[PDB]
Amino acid sequence: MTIRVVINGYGRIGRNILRAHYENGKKHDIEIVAINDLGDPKTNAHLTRFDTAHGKFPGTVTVDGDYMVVNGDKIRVLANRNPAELPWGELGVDVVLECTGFFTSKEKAGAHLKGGAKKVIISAPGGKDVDATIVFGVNQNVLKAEHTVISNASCTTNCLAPLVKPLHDKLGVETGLMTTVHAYTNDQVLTDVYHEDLRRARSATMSMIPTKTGAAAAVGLVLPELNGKLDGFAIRVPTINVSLVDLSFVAKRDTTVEEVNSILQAAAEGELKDILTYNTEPLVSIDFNHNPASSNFDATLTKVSGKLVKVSSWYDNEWGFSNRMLDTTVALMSAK
Amino acid sequence: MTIRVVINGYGRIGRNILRAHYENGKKHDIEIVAINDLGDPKTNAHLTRFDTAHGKFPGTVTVDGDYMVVNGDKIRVLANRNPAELPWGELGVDVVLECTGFFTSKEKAGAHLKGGAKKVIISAPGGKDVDATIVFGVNQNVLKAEHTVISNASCTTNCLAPLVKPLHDKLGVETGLMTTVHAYTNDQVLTDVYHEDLRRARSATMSMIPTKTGAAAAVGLVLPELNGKLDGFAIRVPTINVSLVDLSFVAKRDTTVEEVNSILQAAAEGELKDILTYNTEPLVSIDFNHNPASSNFDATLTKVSGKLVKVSSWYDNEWGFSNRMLDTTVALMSAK
Amino acid sequence: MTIRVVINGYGRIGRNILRAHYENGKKHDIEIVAINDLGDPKTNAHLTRFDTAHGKFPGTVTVDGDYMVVNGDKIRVLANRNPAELPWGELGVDVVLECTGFFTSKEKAGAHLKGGAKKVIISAPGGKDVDATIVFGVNQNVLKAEHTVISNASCTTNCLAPLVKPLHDKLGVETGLMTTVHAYTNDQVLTDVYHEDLRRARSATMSMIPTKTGAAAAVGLVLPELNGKLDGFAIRVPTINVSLVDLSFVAKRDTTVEEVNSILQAAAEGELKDILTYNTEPLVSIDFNHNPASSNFDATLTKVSGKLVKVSSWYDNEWGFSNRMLDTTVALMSAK
Amino acid sequence: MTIRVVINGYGRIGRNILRAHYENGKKHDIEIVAINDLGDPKTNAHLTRFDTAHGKFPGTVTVDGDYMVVNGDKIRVLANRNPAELPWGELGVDVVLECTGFFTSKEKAGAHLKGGAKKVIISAPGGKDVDATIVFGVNQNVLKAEHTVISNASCTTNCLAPLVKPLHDKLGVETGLMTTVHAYTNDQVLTDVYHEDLRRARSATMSMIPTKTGAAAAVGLVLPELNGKLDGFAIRVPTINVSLVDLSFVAKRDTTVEEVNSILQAAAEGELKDILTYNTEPLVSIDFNHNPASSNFDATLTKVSGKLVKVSSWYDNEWGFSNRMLDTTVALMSAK
Ligand SMILES: NC(=O)c1ccc[n+]([C@@H]2O[C@H](COP(=O)([O-])OP(=O)(O)OC[C@H]3O[C@@H](n4cnc5c(N)ncnc54)[C@H](O)[C@@H]3O)[C@@H](O)[C@H]2O)c1
Ligand SMILES: NC(=O)c1ccc[n+]([C@@H]2O[C@H](COP(=O)([O-])OP(=O)(O)OC[C@H]3O[C@@H](n4cnc5c(N)ncnc54)[C@H](O)[C@@H]3O)[C@@H](O)[C@H]2O)c1
Ligand SMILES: NC(=O)c1ccc[n+]([C@@H]2O[C@H](COP(=O)([O-])OP(=O)(O)OC[C@H]3O[C@@H](n4cnc5c(N)ncnc54)[C@H](O)[C@@H]3O)[C@@H](O)[C@H]2O)c1
Ligand SMILES: NC(=O)c1ccc[n+]([C@@H]2O[C@H](COP(=O)([O-])OP(=O)(O)OC[C@H]3O[C@@H](n4cnc5c(N)ncnc54)[C@H](O)[C@@H]3O)[C@@H](O)[C@H]2O)c1
Ligand SMILES: [Mg+2]
Ligand SMILES: [Mg+2]
Ligand SMILES: [Mg+2]
Repeated sequence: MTIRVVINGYGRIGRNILRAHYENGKKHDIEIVAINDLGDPKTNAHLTRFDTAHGKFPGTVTVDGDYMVVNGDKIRVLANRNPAELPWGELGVDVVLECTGFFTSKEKAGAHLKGGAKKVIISAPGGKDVDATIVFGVNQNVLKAEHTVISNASCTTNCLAPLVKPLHDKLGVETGLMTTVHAYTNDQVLTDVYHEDLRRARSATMSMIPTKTGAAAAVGLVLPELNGKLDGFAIRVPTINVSLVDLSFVAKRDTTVEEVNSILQAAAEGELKDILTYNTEPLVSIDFNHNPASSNFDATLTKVSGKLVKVSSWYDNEWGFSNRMLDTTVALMSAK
Repeated sequence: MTIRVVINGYGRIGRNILRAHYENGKKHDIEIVAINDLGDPKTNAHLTRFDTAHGKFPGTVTVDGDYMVVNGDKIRVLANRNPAELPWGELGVDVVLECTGFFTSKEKAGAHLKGGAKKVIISAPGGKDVDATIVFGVNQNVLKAEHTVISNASCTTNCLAPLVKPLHDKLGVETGLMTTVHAYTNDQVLTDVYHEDLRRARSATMSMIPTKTGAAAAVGLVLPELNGKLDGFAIRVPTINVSLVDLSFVAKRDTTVEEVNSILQAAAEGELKDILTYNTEPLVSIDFNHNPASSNFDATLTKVSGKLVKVSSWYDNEWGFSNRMLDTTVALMSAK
Repeated sequence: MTIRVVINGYGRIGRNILRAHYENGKKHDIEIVAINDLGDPKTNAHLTRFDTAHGKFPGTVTVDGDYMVVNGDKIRVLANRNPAELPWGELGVDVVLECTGFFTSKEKAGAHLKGGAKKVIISAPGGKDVDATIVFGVNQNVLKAEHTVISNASCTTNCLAPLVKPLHDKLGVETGLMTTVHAYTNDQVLTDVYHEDLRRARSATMSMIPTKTGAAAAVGLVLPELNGKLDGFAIRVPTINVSLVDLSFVAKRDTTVEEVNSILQAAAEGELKDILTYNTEPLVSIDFNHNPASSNFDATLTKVSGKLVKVSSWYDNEWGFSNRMLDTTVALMSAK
Repeated sequence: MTIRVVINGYGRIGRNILRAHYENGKKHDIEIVAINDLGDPKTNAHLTRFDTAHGKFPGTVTVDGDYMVVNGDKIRVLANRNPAELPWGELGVDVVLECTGFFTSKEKAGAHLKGGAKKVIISAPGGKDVDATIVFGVNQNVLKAEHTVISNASCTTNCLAPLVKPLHDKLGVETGLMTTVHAYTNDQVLTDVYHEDLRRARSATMSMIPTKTGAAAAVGLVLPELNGKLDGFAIRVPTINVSLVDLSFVAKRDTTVEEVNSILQAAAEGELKDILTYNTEPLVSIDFNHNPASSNFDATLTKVSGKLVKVSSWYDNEWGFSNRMLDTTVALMSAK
């Protein structure tokens, strides 16, 4: 039975989820029945057709009344800031993909359930009250049919976890510290102006901006063996998309650059295929734009000094995450 | 008699109004008694001390309870989104500088008057209901004591009007069309996302973005003789500050590059001194950052072909406009 | 009769000429037999495969000894700064596409002829000695079989000329002044450093930079009727690709916005089809990236005030020009 | 006896050396007697007066014939690409500050000595044949009167060495790996074009670009205790100036975040004062623009997990290094 999905927050993640669904041929047994944002149908259709970071949408998009028509599929357009008022029950919604950035707790995201939706996937780290936190390819097996509000973790955690898992299995990680150099996002500002975070109040276009992230510690939620073993922070830089994870960790035994790279190569070819990739070419961040993988390990950058290991992975923070959202949706509805 | 002033919206314009006041030694007989924004005093103080576009504030800023202290002057900090609830009558406010971007009509901005303020200057084009629209140096003479809500026009209009006035008097403008190449502002977005304007919905950092502006037609409000003679549009480009007006017009008689430049040079040395400047050096936009003039005519760019004339003027859209706000405040309170 | 072509200077224009040739299915009866630059085959192949502005090359590129193999075609790679030493005669070169920026006169470009090449097309405005200057779609009819060194004009002139030609025929242009807001190019600098042009010595990333261009006057070379009637300058802004022509002109008779737009729509559908395009959608510069047209007229921006008319056209300064180089190559070898 | 200095290569470093000398009141007993570049005196004077990254020069610059006059000091302007032809003997030059980026070995930089100069300081890592490599504040004691060609190391090594030295002394470093997120430099490119380094061949403005750096290994040259213990690489990001060192190392014993910060605070107040600074404010990269320190340690970013420690230091890669060049100049001439 096809899963009926709606996207609440038709932004970078929300739109790129819809785009990923259509660009991959609707591989997932999913039908997008509705989207909700602040704009009218003309605005949502226009932003779907033309994108700066990802170019023009391959398919056709037209407007017909209250509907945005994508490759012949009529998708109802809503503009209501309050989730509890959205007509999810009447549309028979199975899963709400919550991508506004404003309802990341189970209490807040549960407003969709009052509206009549069966389940909700938060497109960000959730509050402590969420039923599960999922990095697809790593721990989707923990999902249960009773789960109703889950988190798909962060783009950073979806890159770090598939990177660290094979290294912990074969070498073991005693402890690790991570820095992610990350593209700016729409929570930042063009020129200095009010923000809750004093550093994010500074022009994203002009500076390297340190900001806190829980992505490294959050790997403990998806891989419990690494709980308490990873910490880190982010440096936001003036790029529109694509980010880099830079993980330094102390391994349990001595290792080499060649062994470390071999471990990740085997993982990319086997268990973690299409989630983790292995790259040996002299590439830059833009070359991974529109790459759907969660973690693009760059073997060219690996450094080893005794037990200290530095591994680096590129990730399209919009495209990889958005494709994983569709994967997690199918897993949640299939979970027993 | 010192004018008691408050800033509603302590953003790019609001903060640089306060900065300009203190950097020039409080030359204007003005005391900034309070500011209002969304943040706490610590946030407003930090953004005052450090700015990307304009560097570090020369003076001292400290926090004391609900007050921000700038060079020993205690300034009350407020955070209330509703202007009618602000305690302007209790603070004895003479003039409210409205810089939020949300109350640009006389009806909406009049909420300050109910709160107890005597007068309001909107830092943007006002609605048709405003008492006056002022480009200081051009038409402040129209101000009256009965005026309570006025507009200081736009940054673009404050640049275009002093440029076009001297040319009209000596050569005459049959008609004119204008393009302003303009730095991005906080109304724009970092990566494509909802906006009321479909072009402003596109990444400011990556594209030249056409947007409508009323600055050219608005020159008719300040100079009725030019009403109906100027039109134009804007192109937003990826710069953090400083913009350029590019005016092409048909003069009433044939002229030359040398005559055009001489007319504006004379205006800069006399009637329009310090509002309009005359530049002959081979400079770029960043060289006009922190220039307080409304219109920096660049003589090196002048082109003339018979009756057609192209003149260009640089303007710091934040710094020049913010200084003009202080000028218009004194003029408004002196009006008889 | 397949034309044997070589690219001297495998830079932005040189590489995108080859990309354009393979992406359109080698529609032109052209075979690129060799390229010349400063690097080894590994470097030229890598830059062919991955590009920031235009993304991944759709085809396959490999290296085999001194050859770069593109979709099965073996292309000799040379690294010699002196054209007279290049092996054009042994390769049977019909046309050298001169894209280094260093041999822009007939005397300098003639070094290729000494090397054994029959003809040379300079990818930029030529010196006074060049045999012809060509904007394809406008004046390729002037080419003659005895011509040996020609110029393909500038990107700007290839945008302006197809725009102004239909307007002169239907309305007449008395005179006009133009401003082109233009992406930075590799002759500019990242942070202030020596340059012959003192304004181009300033950071391209941080400022709007006025620079002289002969593109407007050069329209007289391709449309002699307009000789002496057009002048202008450029403003380089921080975008990596895609530029805008903004032409203000006095028409010979009064007109309207609707009539101006109709004239250009008819031309785009007829005589100038695929060279000039007609756009009515609310787009920004990035949306014309990888558009092969020479001039993408934006009807949404048209302004008319009496006789003064402002028309604006977008152009991909790399992609449109590079596609026109292929057209002009065929036209040159077909000339009788 | 005042040290007579000349600058060979009046670029980012060369010009900022002169600006640092004059802005700090010519504290050093140094007189800049001449500069050498590719341009004429008017071009060099203009670039001295106006800078994008560092704003306008506080002093006065005029041109008089072949001389540039800075705050009343006559400085000879030369334009000769071969050091052996420069008239250093006739000018009585004590020290040549070699800042072109083209003569970084002792053999190449020795051409200045044949030109008649007594000594040469390379403004970059030197070849292995250089007499010494100096991080001022760390190992200037090794300088000798017989030294004639030395290296002032790299901006990165001058930031890393003062950061790591106090931590090694009090805690001990078993091993360490470094990442420096670094502003782009004029060696990189605006849009993809030939470069010896295939990643630096990619647009600096659009991507995060991994590049090799010897800064980590080079700390072994200035502190033999650390030879072989540090390795790393750099990531160039789209910022015009200011960089960040991110050092992860395994300490010999367990420690805490507070202890690490205390060691560096004591070092900043004592042995390494004015070389190393201690910051506790929530700042971003631009806030350290024009900071003369070699290493601006940011205590807010420190992370510690047992023996694994991650410390971060900001450095203005132009301004800090340029000021250190003046320090090293005096130390070299004072050496016995
Ligand atoms: N962009 C990334 O790199 C990235 C990666 C992983 C996760 N995320 C997470 O995804 C979420 C969305 O981030 P984004 O970058 O897509 O943000 P965005 O600002 O691009 O998009 C948010 C969208 O939601 C709309 N919106 C806001 N409030 C709304 C409301 N009350 N009701 C309906 N629509 C509303 C906005 O108009 C906008 O279209 C956040 O939780 C973010 O942390 C982002
Ligand atoms: N920036 C320019 O170049 C420029 C030039 C001329 C005029 N203006 C005009 O000035 C106004 C301000 O623009 P800006 O560039 O400073 O924008 P901004 O976003 O930098 O500043 C807006 C400020 O108002 C605050 N704010 C928002 N809603 C508020 C509310 N209800 N109550 C109190 N504070 C509130 C925000 O937190 C922010 O500090 C706009 O009307 C704009 O068009 C701007
Ligand atoms: N980029 C544009 O927008 C554009 C548009 C139209 C025309 N043009 C013209 O095309 C020409 C090249 O511009 P570009 O943007 O491609 O510049 P570029 O700097 O990207 O490319 C120049 C290439 O030539 C190589 N080169 C330099 N000297 C050489 C020599 N002696 N022998 C062989 N190769 C050499 C360089 O390594 C580089 O690959 C110029 O005349 C320019 O004005 C550029
Ligand atoms: N800019 C930095 O952040 C930085 C920091 C530390 C070290 N460095 C090093 O300093 C050196 C200079 O780098 P930069 O960033 O100032 O480079 P740059 O490209 O800004 O400046 C180089 C200057 O040298 C001139 N020049 C070139 N060839 C010349 C010649 N033959 N004779 C005279 N002048 C010549 C150029 O015109 C230009 O003015 C390099 O070795 C670089 O690695 C740079
Ligand atoms: Mg009240
Ligand atoms: Mg030969
Ligand atoms: Mg000599």
